[PDB]
Amino acid sequence: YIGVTQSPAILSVSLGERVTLSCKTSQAITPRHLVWHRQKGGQAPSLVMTGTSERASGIPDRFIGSGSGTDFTLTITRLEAEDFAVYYCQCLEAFGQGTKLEIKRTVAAPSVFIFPPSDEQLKSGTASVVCLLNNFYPREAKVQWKVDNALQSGNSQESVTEQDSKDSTYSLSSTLTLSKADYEKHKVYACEVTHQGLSSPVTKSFNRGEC
Amino acid sequence: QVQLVQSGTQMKEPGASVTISCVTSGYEFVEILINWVRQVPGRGLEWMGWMNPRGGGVNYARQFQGKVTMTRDVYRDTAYLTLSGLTSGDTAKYFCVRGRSCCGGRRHCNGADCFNWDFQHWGQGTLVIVSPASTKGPSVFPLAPKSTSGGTAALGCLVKDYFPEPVTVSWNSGALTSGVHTFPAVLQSSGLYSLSSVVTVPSSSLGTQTYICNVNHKPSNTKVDKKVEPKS
Amino acid sequence: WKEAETTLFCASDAKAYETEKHNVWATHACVPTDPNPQEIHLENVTEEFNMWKNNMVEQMHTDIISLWDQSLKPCVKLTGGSAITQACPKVTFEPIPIHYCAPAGFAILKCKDEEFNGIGPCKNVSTVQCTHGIKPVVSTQLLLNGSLAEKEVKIRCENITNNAKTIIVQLVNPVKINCTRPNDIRQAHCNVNRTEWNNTLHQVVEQLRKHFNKTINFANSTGGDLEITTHSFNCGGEFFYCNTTNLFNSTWNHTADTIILPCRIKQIINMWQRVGQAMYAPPIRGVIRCESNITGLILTRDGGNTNSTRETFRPGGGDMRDNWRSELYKYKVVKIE
Ligand SMILES: *[C@@H]1O[C@H](CO)[C@@H](O)[C@H](O)[C@H]1NC(C)=O
Ligand SMILES: *[C@@H]1O[C@H](CO)[C@@H](O)[C@H](O)[C@H]1NC(C)=O
Ligand SMILES: *[C@@H]1O[C@H](CO)[C@@H](O)[C@H](O)[C@H]1NC(C)=O
Ligand SMILES: *[C@@H]1O[C@H](CO)[C@@H](O)[C@H](O)[C@H]1NC(C)=O
Ligand SMILES: *[C@@H]1O[C@H](CO)[C@@H](O)[C@H](O)[C@H]1NC(C)=O
Ligand SMILES: *[C@@H]1O[C@H](CO)[C@@H](O)[C@H](O)[C@H]1NC(C)=O
Ligand SMILES: *[C@@H]1O[C@H](CO)[C@@H](O)[C@H](O)[C@H]1NC(C)=O
Ligand SMILES: *[C@@H]1O[C@H](CO)[C@@H](O)[C@H](O)[C@H]1NC(C)=O
Ligand SMILES: *[C@@H]1O[C@H](CO)[C@@H](O)[C@H](O)[C@H]1NC(C)=O
Ligand SMILES: *[C@@H]1O[C@H](CO)[C@@H](O)[C@H](O)[C@H]1NC(C)=O
Ligand SMILES: *[C@@H]1O[C@H](CO)[C@@H](O)[C@H](O)[C@H]1NC(C)=O
Repeated sequence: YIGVTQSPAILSVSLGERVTLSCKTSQAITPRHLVWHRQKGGQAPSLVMTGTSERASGIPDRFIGSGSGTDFTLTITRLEAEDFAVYYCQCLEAFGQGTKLEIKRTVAAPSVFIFPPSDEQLKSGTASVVCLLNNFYPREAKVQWKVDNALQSGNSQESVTEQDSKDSTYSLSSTLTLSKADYEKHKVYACEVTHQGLSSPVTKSFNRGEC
Repeated sequence: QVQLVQSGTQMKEPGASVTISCVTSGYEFVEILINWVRQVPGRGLEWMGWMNPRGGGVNYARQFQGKVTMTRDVYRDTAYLTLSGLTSGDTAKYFCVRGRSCCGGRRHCNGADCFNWDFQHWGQGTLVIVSPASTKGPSVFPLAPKSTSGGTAALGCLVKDYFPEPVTVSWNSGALTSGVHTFPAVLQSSGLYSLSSVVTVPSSSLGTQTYICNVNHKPSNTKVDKKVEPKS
Repeated sequence: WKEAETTLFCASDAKAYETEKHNVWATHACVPTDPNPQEIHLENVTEEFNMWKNNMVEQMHTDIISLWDQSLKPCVKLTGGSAITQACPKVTFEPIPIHYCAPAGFAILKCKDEEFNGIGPCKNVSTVQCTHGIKPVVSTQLLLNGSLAEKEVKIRCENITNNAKTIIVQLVNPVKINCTRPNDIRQAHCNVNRTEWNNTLHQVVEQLRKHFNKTINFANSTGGDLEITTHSFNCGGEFFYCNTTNLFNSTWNHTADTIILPCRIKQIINMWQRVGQAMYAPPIRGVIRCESNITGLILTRDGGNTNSTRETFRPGGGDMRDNWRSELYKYKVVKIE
C-alpha cells in the first residue's frame, strides 16, 4: 500500500491568486498513477487531472499538474470563484485527506453568547446549555465548558456554519448536554473561548436560577 | 453518455443490513470494474473495494472485510453494495465509481485489463443513516437573550430530538433573514437530530419587536411557532 | 521487423479415429505437428515482450471458445431472458496439445531468457515456426497440466503494486492433484500431498517477499460466482467444483499427510466463453478419476491494507485468457520485412 498525504489541509486564498496544492506519496511512483479530483459540498467528486499532468474534460488551462518521484503538485495559476472546492489526490486505491480552499479575510474576533436551559426543557429531564460564537475568522477556535469551575469533557458537541458569502466569517455553537439532576446540582455555568482575534480568552457565564 | 445512478437515502436500525444499487447506462456493463467509496459526513474519501462484473470476483479493503458484500446483476446493468451489522460508524455517503475504459473496441474485454484507478464516473451517492429512531417531530425551546457582544443581542431556538432530516426554520415568517444562522443538524447518540437557529438583533429592540422562530418538520407533519423573549 | 497481428494456424497430433472432442476439433482446425521444428537464435538481438497485450492470447481464446461451442453442447442455454434447447449427449473430453504457427510473411519470436517475468526487454531471443504444444485446459484458481519454470517460481503481474491486476504464478515442481467421483452421485473429492503443497507455498512466499517484505497470508476466495470461488475444472466430461479453503489458509511470517478438498459435480454452470448459464445432463454413473499436475496459480492481492504488517493473497481466475497467457507469455508475432 502506497500512502498519500495532502498538506496543508486548508489553504486560505484569494480570487486572482496563484495556488499550489501538494500531494506526497509514501514511496516513489510512476507519474502515470497520480490523479486529482475536486469535490463541492459532498457531491460526487469530479476528475481534474490524470497521469499527473493531463487535464480531464472541461478543465481549463489555469489548472497545471506536475511532479515526479514522491512529490506532486496541482497549480491553479489564477484562482476563480468556481475553483473553490476540496481537492483530493488519488494514487491507486489511496486518497489524500483533501485540501480545502477557503476565502482569506482579516481576523475577526467572535461575539460570544451563553444561553441557559429553558424551564420548558427542564420539565423533560434534560438540560441543554448553548454557547454561541458569532461571525469570526479564522475557523480555529477553542470552546471550553466549566461547571462550578470544573472542566467538562465528553458531554458537548460543536456545529459550525459554512463560510458566509458576504463577510467570509464562521459561526459556531457548542451545546453542553446534562441530566436535569446534574444541572440542578451545580450553580455556575461558563464557556471560555480562545481565538486569534481575542487577546485574552473570553468567558461568558450564568448562575443557575438567577435573572 | 456513461451514467451511474444510485438508489435513495435509507434509514436503518443498528444491527440491520442495507443494500445500495448502482444502475449503469451508456457502456458495456460487464467490461469495467465497479468500485465503492465511503465518505463519512465532513470527512475524506475511503476506498472500500472493487468488483468485477464478469464473474463477480471482488477485492475488499481489510477495514471492510466482514462488513461489505459487492454483487451484480449483469442482465440489469446493476451493481450492488450490501452492508451488514450496521453501527453508527456506518452512517455515511456511499458512492459507486468506475475508472476509464481501455478495451479500445478489441474482441475480448475484461475490467481487470484496465488501470481502474483513474476514477472518472461516479454515482450521485447514497446516504445511509443508522439510528433506532422512528419518525418524531421536534421539541422547540427558546434560546432567550443583559447580554451584548459586538454591540448586539442574540437569541434563537433549540430544535431538539427529531427524526429524520430535514427541518426548516424561519424567523417572523421569513421577514427576518439578516443575521440568522441555522446550524447543521447533529445526529445525537440517542439516534435523534438536534440543531439551533440563532439571530443577532439590536439590543434596544427587545420587548418592542417580537421574534418568532417557525419550525416545520414534514416527515411528522408538525409545525411549531415559538416566541422568543427575554425572561424577566 | 515489427510486431504485427495476423491469423496464426494451429498444429496438433490429433487422430482421425478418436471421438474425443479436442481430437475431433483439431482434425479439421489444425495441421499435423511440424516434422521439422527449428529454433534460430538471434545474435545480439533485444526485443520487447508484453504477455498482457498479446494478440496470440486473443486468438487462442477465440479458438478454444469455438472448440467448446462445438464440443460441449448443453441441454439448455440461458443467455438473457432467452432459452435455447438442444441434444445433450455425454462426451469424451480430454485436452491435447495445440501448437500455434506463423503463416508465411510472419514469424514468432521466443524469449529464451528463463528469468523473464513477462513484460519488458528480453536479451535472449530466437525465431520459431511454432509455439510449444499447449493443452487448452479450462480451470480456475489452479493452473493444471501446463509448463513449469526452470529454476525458481515465477510471479507474473502487469504491475503487482496495482491490486486490480491478476497475478499468475508458475511453479518449478509440479504438485499432483487427484480427483475422484466414487462409484450422492454429485459428491466428489480431490487429494493433494500436504508436504508438497506446503513446500509449494514456501517457494511462492519466497518470491512474493521480493515485492512485499512482509508477513504473507494465503486466504480463501471471498466472493463471486461458484466457478471462481472454487477450483473448477472438467474431468470425464463432467464439471467439478472444489473447495480450496484447505489449500489457502496459512500465515507466513519471517520465522519468529494428505489434504482433502471436497467437490461437487454441477449440472448448472456459468459459461466462461460469454455471459450466460448452461444446463448439462445429470452425471454419468461409475467411477470418474482425474490425476493432474498443478503447475501454476492465479492469485489476487487484498487492497487497501493501509498499514499492516502483512499482505494477503487469494485464489482468483475466471478470465481464461489468463490461462492462455501463462503459456504464451514468451511469444510474440512479428511481420518480417
Ligand atoms: C508499477 O507501479 C509503481 C507504482 O506507481 C511504479 O513505481 C512502477 O514503476 C510500476 N511498474 C511498471 C513495470 O510499470
Ligand atoms: C539463451 O538461452 C539459451 C537457452 O536457455 C542458452 O542455451 C543460451 O546460452 C542463452 N544465451 C546466452 C547469451 O546466454
Ligand atoms: C506431471 O509432471 C511430471 C514431472 O514433470 C511428468 O512426468 C508428468 O507427465 C506430468 N503429468 C501431467 C498430467 O502433466
Ligand atoms: C495421485 O496419482 C498419482 C498417479 O497419477 C500417484 O502417483 C500419486 O501417489 C497420487 N497422489 C495422491 C493420491 O495424493
Ligand atoms: C508426499 O510427498 C513427499 C515428497 O514428494 C513424499 O516423500 C511423501 O511420501 C508423500 N506422502 C504421501 C502420503 O504420499
Ligand atoms: C513447510 O515447509 C517449510 C520448508 O522450509 C517448513 O519450514 C515448514 O515447517 C513447513 N510447514 C509445515 C506445516 O509442514
Ligand atoms: C526484510 O525484512 C526482514 C525482517 O524485517 C529483514 O531481516 C530483511 O533484511 C528484509 N529484507 C530486505 C530486502 O529489506
Ligand atoms: C472461506 O473460509 C471461511 C471460514 O471457514 C468459510 O466460512 C467460507 O465459506 C470459505 N469460503 C469459500 C468460498 O469456501
Ligand atoms: C469450504 O470449506 C470450508 C472449510 O471446511 C467450510 O467452512 C466452507 O463452508 C466451505 N464452503 C462451501 C461453499 O461449502
Ligand atoms: C485455518 O487454519 C488454522 C490453523 O492455521 C485452523 O485453526 C483453522 O481451523 C483453519 N480454517 C479453516 C476454515 O479450515
Ligand atoms: C491433466 O492431464 C492428465 C494426463 O493427460 C489427464 O488425465 C487429466 O484429465 C488432465 N486434467 C485436466 C483437468 O485436463
